Amino acid sequence: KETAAAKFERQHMDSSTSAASSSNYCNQMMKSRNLTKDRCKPVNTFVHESLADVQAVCSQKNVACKNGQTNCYQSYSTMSITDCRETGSSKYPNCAYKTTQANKHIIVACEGNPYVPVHFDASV
Ligand SMILES: O=c1ccn([C@@H]2O[C@H](COP(=O)(O)OP(=O)(O)OP(=O)(O)OP(=O)(O)OP(=O)(O)O)[C@@H](O)[C@H]2O)c(=O)[nH]1
Ligand SMILES: O=c1ccn([C@@H]2O[C@H](COP(=O)(O)OP(=O)(O)OP(=O)(O)OP(=O)(O)OP(=O)(O)O)[C@@H](O)[C@H]2O)c(=O)[nH]1
Repeated sequence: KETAAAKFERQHMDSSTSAASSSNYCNQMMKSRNLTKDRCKPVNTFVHESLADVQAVCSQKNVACKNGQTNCYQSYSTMSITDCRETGSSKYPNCAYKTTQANKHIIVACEGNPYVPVHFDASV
């Protein structure tokens, strides 16, 4: 299986790099994190901060989730992130992405005891 918290780490955590510097980043990362296995996941964000810093967002600014649930949290500080967006050239299983780097506040949904990120909602 996979816990929701572990799935969030696989899909959205990349503390190893400070920022997307390779235009290849998303093509490589979407594949290696298994987000192109059964389909090209259309949009996905990787966060370039420590796991502790991202987990800490679960105690920061409570905001509504896009789906209407109330368990979303916005980071007080901007964080370094990389948005990966599927191109038009992209046809599964050769999924192609544009790599966009930005510094933005992240919004995650949190659940559980301990209370940890389980879903990436948005960046603002
Ligand atoms: O920044 C993001 C957003 C999403 N995700 C991931 O993608 C999965 C679906 O998330 P969505 O259900 O939200 O698919 P979207 O395309 O984001 O939303 P729509 O376009 O339908 O409506 P909008 O035009 O309002 O969206 P926008 O213009 O960006 O505000 C989600 O589970 C995350 O893993 C992410 O990692 N980083
Ligand atoms: O606003 C929200 C949204 C969700 N949740 C909860 O957060 C948990 C994981 O949410 P998801 O289970 O839906 O996982 P997501 O990160 O959301 O994005 P996707 O599943 O689309 O990516 P894939 O389906 O492609 O996964 P894969 O192909 O295996 O790599 C779940 O318990 C929700 O109830 C939440 O509390 N507030």
